[PDB]
Amino acid sequence: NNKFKVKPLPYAYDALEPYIDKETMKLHHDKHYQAYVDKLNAALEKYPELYNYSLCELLQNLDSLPKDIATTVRNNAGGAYNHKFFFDIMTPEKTIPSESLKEAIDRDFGSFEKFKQEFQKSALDVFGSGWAWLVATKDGKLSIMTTPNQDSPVSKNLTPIIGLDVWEHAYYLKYQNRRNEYIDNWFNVVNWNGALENYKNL
Amino acid sequence: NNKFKVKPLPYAYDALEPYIDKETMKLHHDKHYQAYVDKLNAALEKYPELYNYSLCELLQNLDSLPKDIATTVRNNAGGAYNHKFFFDIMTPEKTIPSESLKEAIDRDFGSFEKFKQEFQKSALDVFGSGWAWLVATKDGKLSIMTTPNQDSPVSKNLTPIIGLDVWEHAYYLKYQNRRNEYIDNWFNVVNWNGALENYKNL
Ligand SMILES: [Fe+3]
Ligand SMILES: [Fe+3]
Repeated sequence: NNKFKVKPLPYAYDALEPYIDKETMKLHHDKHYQAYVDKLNAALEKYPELYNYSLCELLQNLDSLPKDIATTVRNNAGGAYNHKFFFDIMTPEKTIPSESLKEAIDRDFGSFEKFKQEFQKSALDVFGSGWAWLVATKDGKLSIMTTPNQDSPVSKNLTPIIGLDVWEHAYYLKYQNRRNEYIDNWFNVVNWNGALENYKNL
Repeated sequence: NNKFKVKPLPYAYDALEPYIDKETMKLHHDKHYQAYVDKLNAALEKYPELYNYSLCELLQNLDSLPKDIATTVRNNAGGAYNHKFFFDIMTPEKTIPSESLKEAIDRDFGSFEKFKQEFQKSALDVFGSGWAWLVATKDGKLSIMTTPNQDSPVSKNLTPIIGLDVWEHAYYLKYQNRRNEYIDNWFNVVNWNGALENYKNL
């Protein structure tokens, strides 16, 4: 069975309290993330060789996939990739920026505080469903960008370093309309060591 | 003061229980709808003559508004118009299709049940944030369509007859990921008399 699979949550479902509630972690991982994976697998039954593509390969070739599944793959491979990435980029452990990522942030944004203010504003300003990202070009230059729905920077040859889900399902149970509070609290759980590994993998 | 205003909810905040929870009615009307109106008013301070346009006129002329506010008006006039419409199209009173709207539904969909199945599927399939609509052309022909985010059929010269908000804020507190249950339950509160008036106003 080479079908796509849901990666088990890398920590306990209540591990990110009180910043993200356990009930939301359960729904977000066990229902939403699961649905993207199930729908993706369903769409590829017609073209089983695509089970041998990685999620990244699917996202990098949306415009050359067979026409009848291009959109469903964009949405569901997007959802699967983004959520796996998102749960991996959070942690109950205490972490801080270090090494080349720490330096790159200062280089490209001036300081960590300036980077943080820009990321928070970009996340706050996403209209509708979507994501805010810290991304790197192939040469390691950092920038902040957003994507709508489950679109991914990977599709634009940009490599995600950290990313924040601002679909309302990600924050409504605890924060309701107060997305600003969700965004601010999320920085307490960002896994900077994972972010560093993402940056090093260029 | 000719600024745009939030229309007071046309019934008690708990009037739509148990189909839509009181807490959601409060947030949806007092926070989300309010924010669209506030942001719209803010954007028009630079062009105060636009306070004399109706919301419909704004939505019908997005591509000819001054370039610097076109997008913010699309989103926020959209939000203001759509929510006023949405709260108006629900009621705690019992209503059923009648008169020309009842006949048009049978004419254009075959039966009410066929109309309902199509509407429910369209609402379920909206990906990301958006709306499902029953709309009419100027000549009274009915169809079902969806819009993303706060885009409106009005901008495409289609007249909304009923419409359902499927942004996650509209259903997450009570239904979480189970949008299907929200959609099915919503038909208990559709105001068919209001829908008839919408259809007659062509
Ligand atoms: Fe999500
Ligand atoms: Fe809404």
